[PDB]
Amino acid sequence: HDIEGLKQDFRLEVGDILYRDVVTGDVAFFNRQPSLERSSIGVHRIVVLENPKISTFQMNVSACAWYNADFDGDQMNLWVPWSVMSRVEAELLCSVR
Amino acid sequence: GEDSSMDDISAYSSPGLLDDPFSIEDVDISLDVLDNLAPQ
Amino acid sequence: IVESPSICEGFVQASSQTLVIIPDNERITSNVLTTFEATRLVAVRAQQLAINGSTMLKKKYSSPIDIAKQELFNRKIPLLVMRCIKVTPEGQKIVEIWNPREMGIPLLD
Amino acid sequence: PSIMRRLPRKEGRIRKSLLGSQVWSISRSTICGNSDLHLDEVG
Ligand SMILES: [Mg+2]
Repeated sequence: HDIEGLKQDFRLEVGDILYRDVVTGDVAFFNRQPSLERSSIGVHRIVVLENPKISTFQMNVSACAWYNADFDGDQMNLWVPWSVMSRVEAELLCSVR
Repeated sequence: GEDSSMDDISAYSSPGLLDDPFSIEDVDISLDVLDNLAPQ
Repeated sequence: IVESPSICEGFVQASSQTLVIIPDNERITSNVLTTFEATRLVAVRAQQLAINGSTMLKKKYSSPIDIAKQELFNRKIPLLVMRCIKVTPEGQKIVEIWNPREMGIPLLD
Repeated sequence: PSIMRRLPRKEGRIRKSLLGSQVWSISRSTICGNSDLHLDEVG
């Protein structure tokens, strides 16, 4: 069901699946190609930038050592886990710590 | 010996001429993100 | 004379196996969960809570992941870890049954 | 075009559709520096 075509419900029914927006504090897999080391894909805590004019993936400069990255024009992938099973394992196994 | 109708087509060009060392064939990187390979 | 194929040979379905559980005193694997096993336990419990939601955790949390983590930490998780040791040609499947309520959890919180 | 030509090379069946994958729910953008973010945080 859509959310714009469905506005007659006071609350939700138990068992439903809600596809909510990504918020600050969510974990995300963050990758740069080529992936040579196994630290090339790491899990970071998302900080959502409220500025509508920002279109870049910002990270601390000390975090570039994981990905062998720099800011001369590199592009990096990012996918946010949504499944509970994949979201658990991102926090416990794939965290950049 | 003065005919050109049945001459070899490939002979009008300049006559004459396993892994490519400079080809990224076993490197799986998207072609739209090739700037990550810049020497910088 | 090696003759034409018969029905005795040519079976595709593998024969069924008998689960041989090593006794507790004769176990060799470690009494400590690996990070892989702890992560799998927490993920499975979180997904099942997202399905059912019935838990005996005394505290209250608003996420299946947190509830699963606290269940593992409080040793109240309804799961077992079966470590497949060997599949014997005669049919037996020797495994190890470990209880995560009496093993050391490697996670941190 | 042949059935077995689909297999071998990098753009073949094995290395492009099986060993690799096109996925949904993924994003790409240029990276940037931000000294106010933690090492385990991404803007
Ligand atoms: Mg670069």
